[PDB]
Amino acid sequence: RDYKRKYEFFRRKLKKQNDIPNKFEMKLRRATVLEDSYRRIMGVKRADFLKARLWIEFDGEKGLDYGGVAREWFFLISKEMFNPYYGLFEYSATDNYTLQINPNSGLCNEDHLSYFKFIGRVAGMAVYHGKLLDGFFIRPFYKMMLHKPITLHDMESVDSEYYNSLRWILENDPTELDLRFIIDEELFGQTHQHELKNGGSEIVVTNKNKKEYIYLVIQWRFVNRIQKQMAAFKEGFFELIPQDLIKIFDENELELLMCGLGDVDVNDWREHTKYKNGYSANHQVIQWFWKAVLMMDSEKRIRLLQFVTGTSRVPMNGFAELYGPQSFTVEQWGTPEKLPRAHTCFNRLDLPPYESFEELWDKLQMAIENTQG
Amino acid sequence: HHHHHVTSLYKKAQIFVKTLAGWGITLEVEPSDTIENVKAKIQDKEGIPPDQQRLIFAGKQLEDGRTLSDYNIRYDSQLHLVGRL
Repeated sequence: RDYKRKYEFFRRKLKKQNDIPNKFEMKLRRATVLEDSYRRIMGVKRADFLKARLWIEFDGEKGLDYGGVAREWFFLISKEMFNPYYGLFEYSATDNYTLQINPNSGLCNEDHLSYFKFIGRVAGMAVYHGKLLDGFFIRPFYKMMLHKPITLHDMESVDSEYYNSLRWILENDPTELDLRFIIDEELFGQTHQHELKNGGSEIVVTNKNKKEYIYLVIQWRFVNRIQKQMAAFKEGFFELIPQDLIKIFDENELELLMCGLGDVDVNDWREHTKYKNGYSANHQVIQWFWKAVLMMDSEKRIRLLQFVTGTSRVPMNGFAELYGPQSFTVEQWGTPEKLPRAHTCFNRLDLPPYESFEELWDKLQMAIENTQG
Repeated sequence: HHHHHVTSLYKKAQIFVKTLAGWGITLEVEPSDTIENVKAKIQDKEGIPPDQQRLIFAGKQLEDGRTLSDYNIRYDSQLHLVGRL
């Protein structure tokens, strides 16, 4: 709600560069986006160069829509940067789709850290150019970006059964379990113990020292073994975004500031849509409307979303989470000679009852192009 | 993919290799093989270039000159695949 005033102020505070070329050129191959994007971007000693309008061209393709090609790049690179295959990132657990910095990333790749900085730069780029990365990260990540403490609570959303194991210890006598100040870890088939403090293998966990046990296990689960990587990331990110400017957002907002989906799911959109003045899900005009939305590309879909809601922010989770609280609505207004109009105030599209699918497609597309002016 | 499977049916004629992603392919080979050509076997099954791989058995990063027997790998020896950078 205040995010609108915040994001406005944020962008207003984001200074334009006056000493830098008109476009940032990128000449990439889809087959090797990571390599190609990495070399180019980590070549640039001045971060400011990356604030130029992104001019990206894949596999020789000439003269495509600049802001639409960016959209693709941010998606494809995000797909590659965050692929756990590489061991920079990894899934929070098995049967989890969220992501976290892999502590053993340096074992995987010796130059992990410059790749982390790179990802930070690419993430800060996304922000700077009002675009988004395609990533489900754990709240801890966003906390660590604000230098905010990690807690036992934070483990629940990540791993409930493991959180419960620690919660149990908080509320019950651990003497039963003959534990030590060690955590065992498996990496590349081998297993390893890790002492949580000096000589932790010799230290029994008891009622007198369990609150210390819990604390230390959290730092080890989330903070201690990813400082170098997260630092690198933060360095790259803040090369493009001032840290003072990021300070006004919290951990929830900061996921909405930089993460989100690069296409609006249509089933989700259709699921959370209301109709007024004769229209209805199985009405002919509504059938044609969704046919259009379905047969758009992501770029046309996002331009439509902006036309009607006034934003391009795809949250993840739901269209239910769309704030009073107002969901998407489609009302009958006017005649076929009138183009359709929107009310970002009410998240409402006023759609005349058209003769055909193609009429609706054209009249709507023009109305959107009329707001591009 | 489909091709890898179909080609095997006509061969005149089991180990596992896991990734940090969750999935892990299973290859068929004889321990005479080096590291270099096994990367190709992965090129075939999943479409990953031989350059773009690191192979690790017993938590030790594997060498091109040596063979599978030289790195004491056996039937159902779990291997580990992580991308090069």
